[PDB]
Amino acid sequence: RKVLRDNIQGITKPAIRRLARRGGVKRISGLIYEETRGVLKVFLENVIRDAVTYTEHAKRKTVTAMDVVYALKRQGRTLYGFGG
Amino acid sequence: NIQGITKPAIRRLARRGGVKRISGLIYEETRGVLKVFLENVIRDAVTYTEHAKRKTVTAMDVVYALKRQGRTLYGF
Amino acid sequence: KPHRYRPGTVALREIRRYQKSTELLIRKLPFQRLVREIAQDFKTDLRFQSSAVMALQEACEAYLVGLFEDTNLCAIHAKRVTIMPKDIQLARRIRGERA
Amino acid sequence: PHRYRPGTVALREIRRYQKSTELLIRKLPFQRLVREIAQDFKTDLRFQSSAVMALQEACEAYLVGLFEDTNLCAIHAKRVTIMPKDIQLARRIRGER
Amino acid sequence: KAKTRSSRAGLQFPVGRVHRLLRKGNYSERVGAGAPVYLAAVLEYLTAEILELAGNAARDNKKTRIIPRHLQLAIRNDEELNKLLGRVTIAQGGVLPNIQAVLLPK
Amino acid sequence: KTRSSRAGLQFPVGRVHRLLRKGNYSERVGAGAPVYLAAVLEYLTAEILELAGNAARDNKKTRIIPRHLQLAIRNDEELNKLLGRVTIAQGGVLPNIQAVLLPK
Amino acid sequence: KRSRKESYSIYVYKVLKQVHPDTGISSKAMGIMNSFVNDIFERIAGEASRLAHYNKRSTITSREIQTAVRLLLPGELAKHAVSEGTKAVTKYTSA
Amino acid sequence: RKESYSIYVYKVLKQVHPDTGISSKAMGIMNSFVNDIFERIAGEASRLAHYNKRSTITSREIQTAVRLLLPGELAKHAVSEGTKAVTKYTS
DNA sequence: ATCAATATCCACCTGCAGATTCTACCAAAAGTGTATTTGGAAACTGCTCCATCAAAAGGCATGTTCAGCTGAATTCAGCTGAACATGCCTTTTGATGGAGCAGTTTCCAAATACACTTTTGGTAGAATCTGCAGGTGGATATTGA
DNA sequence: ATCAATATCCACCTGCAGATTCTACCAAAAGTGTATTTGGAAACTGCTCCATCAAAAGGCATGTTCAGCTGAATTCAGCTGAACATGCCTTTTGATGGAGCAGTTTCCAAATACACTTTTGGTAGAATCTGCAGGTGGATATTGAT
Ligand SMILES: [Mn+2]
Repeated sequence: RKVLRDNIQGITKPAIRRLARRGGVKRISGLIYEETRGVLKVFLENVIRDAVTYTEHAKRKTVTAMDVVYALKRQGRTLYGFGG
Repeated sequence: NIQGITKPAIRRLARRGGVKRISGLIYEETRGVLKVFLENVIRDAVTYTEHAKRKTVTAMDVVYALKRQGRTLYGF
Repeated sequence: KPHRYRPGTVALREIRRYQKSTELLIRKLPFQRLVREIAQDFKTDLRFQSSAVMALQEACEAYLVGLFEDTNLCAIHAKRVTIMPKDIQLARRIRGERA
Repeated sequence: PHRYRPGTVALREIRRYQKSTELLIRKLPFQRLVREIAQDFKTDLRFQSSAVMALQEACEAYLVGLFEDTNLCAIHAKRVTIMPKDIQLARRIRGER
Repeated sequence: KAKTRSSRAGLQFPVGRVHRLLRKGNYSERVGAGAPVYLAAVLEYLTAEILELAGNAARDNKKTRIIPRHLQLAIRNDEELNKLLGRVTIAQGGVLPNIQAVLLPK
Repeated sequence: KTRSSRAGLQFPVGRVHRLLRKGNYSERVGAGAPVYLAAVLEYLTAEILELAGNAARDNKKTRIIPRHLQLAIRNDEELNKLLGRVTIAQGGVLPNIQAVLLPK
Repeated sequence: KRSRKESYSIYVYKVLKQVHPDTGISSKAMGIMNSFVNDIFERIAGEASRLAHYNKRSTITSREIQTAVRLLLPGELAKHAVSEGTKAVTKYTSA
Repeated sequence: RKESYSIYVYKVLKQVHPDTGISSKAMGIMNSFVNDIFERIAGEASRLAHYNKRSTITSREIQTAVRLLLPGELAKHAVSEGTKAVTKYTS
């Protein structure tokens, strides 16, 4: 395929903006964008790590939605609508 | 009774907490939240005792209740 | 005129707008790449179910939207209307994510 | 006469307490408080002497903690005096309210 | 003839399923016969509560079909249901509109 | 001949295995599980005792008290993470004072 | 090679008609519903196991479910819960 | 009756710190720690089993659970000891 | 005090992607006939848990003084929001190949089930022991001059 | 920044009692030997679903301009909350005693568990429907310049 790298910049500024708006924020400092990305990247890592761990226990090469869900549950971030 | 929780005591608690300056309003306020803590912990605690049917609240009842509240406790 | 909207006016308009809709704010394709990149580093040659990537994106967006509200309250609390990393960092500190 | 400037003892207090682990709240008043609260839920209950400790340990531990968070909010607003306003935020952020 | 156990208790939810799921769940070694019904009833009720509040939301919005948004609103507007589902996130739920007091114009 | 000596552990493997059965955690308990868990529980204890020792030794006491334990748990980043939600009785807090509070 | 997985879908729907005959629910919303049911189901049963275990009981009585409900459900919702259950049980035993 | 891990913790304490001793209260704290972890590892382990439609908990299930519950070095060392004790026990 | 300027609102429109129904099998409740437990249900302890009752002594409540902390008001350098212009790339749509779940089967390696025999770990005394607790005597940290 | 005069901590010291740890032994478990069940690893292989790639296209992300107004800096002072010497009473604590009451037994009638056999109630395709998503337009604000 194609090598993947520095895709964390995929999370654009407008989009981070939009997420903040829905959060009710009217004014955003410029440093926010990069900081947000940082937090987002950490969230994903932690949740994907567990997720994939559930996948590794199953021996499946595919991460099902459940994997993600069980993962989120451990993280105390329960999700409704995908696998249970 | 909740007034048993004296102002100097609350001040002490805040110290251990790292506070240097306390508004005079905190106290009643520090008192209020406290009252709530027990209300929630004990309630669940007793429910456990009642299911048990005992007329005495073991140290254990509290532990179980604390865990349910997320505020886990060690040593009892 | 050219007709122009005073600063902050549009922001208020966006806030009302995005709060009403439920669609995902982050662009689907780029997120997916990010998710696949991060996951590739933990385990090589993994495969993701269409539904699995969505799940991840829903939780993320939800987390961030949520973090922003708290952050906003930290900004309002510091007398400022502008959110700042100083706020986000505090908010997570109180949340306990990383004291 | 000699008088300690304001805030000096405070810091002397802070350093002193963090060093000791003894509970700060007076035991009997507390136990009196606990029984009172317990009665609304159930009547003529009895508590293990140890049961009260657990309860007291938890509350002081929680209260001490709440203040740490309270301080950060007070510090964060450019102040050095914790206010009820700060306490509510910390709790609102925590999810308690 | 043949009667469903749920009908005996007059519930819509499947008591047989609830009982069997309790057995296979390893929650306990013995599952009383009253528990499955009791439980099954509790969920049915909670389901009706949630469905009720959503319905209106759908009508409030002039929709005859319940979508997630309505559920989120239902769950977040009611103080108690909110509490019960405080840690949860509904996919596509969006958020209760709310602009801070200070942020408004003047 | 204790199964624990076979695995070379101080903790009771039998206890853990009997505990796993009465726990309702699962239908059947593998033979390797008990030793593994038991084993893992041993190490963790080891880890915290060692650090408390230091705390104790550092404090000048030959006997460990809760404070030593709390000091040990909280100073270590990883142990803190694991027991973040837990609270030790008589643990007190680590001694920390905000920079700004200090005299300028 | 069918692979039939079950859901509370049928049951949620019946209940949807009871509260609002004219209203209907969507796929995405149904899923959410099933999750709610399942989540709550786990909380009560899991929390019920604790009661039983804490009291060295080998069986989960309909009674343990109730006590779990009190702890798990808040306020009026809890009260109604207990009411609907007991009703269901009392009716069941009496038949 | 009334069994505790108190006896076992002491032995472990002695290896690392022969010179040191532990108070009654601290012992209790240690027993609590052991129990929680025990419950925490077993719980998860159970879930791994259920999620995977397994009816039995292998040592592996205990391990995978350990990777989720413990972080970084604590996990690594923790996982090692388990496998090590198991490999030795089976021999 | 006006009013264009622009965005926001609400009802009408209408095929179609996403329900609602409609049906046939069959996985799993329901019905029955026994084979075990289970948790009560009276009796009874040994105890932890209330109750006083009784002195003293920290520890708490107060009224005082004023030091410096929080708020309010004034400013203005420039950070960040609102507009456009540009054209990149995320979306949409659909086609294929095939990696890799998953449903079946097959059956040993492993775990469960008793019947006993042994060894261990919890208790209650019995013989040590670290600290609590004061008690100097001496820099140390504060603060005013 | 010293000088000096308080008040504080702070090691060096040192005495017995509330704990710890060590003993001395007995039911409870754990370890064994046998004998059976059975869970799920290995071995196919049907066949969704996931990865990919090609194409057209407009939804939007980027960069740049400008300048409105927010964040940060200052300055001031009214007044809130620390530091304190004061005077007094509720918390300590310590038995002492009696008893409400956890905690044990020991049967056992009621409730569960099992083992098989019927019997529907669901679930997974199809055949049929129909809210409503995606547009269009006027009416209705809301804004921001004068
Ligand atoms: Mn990479």
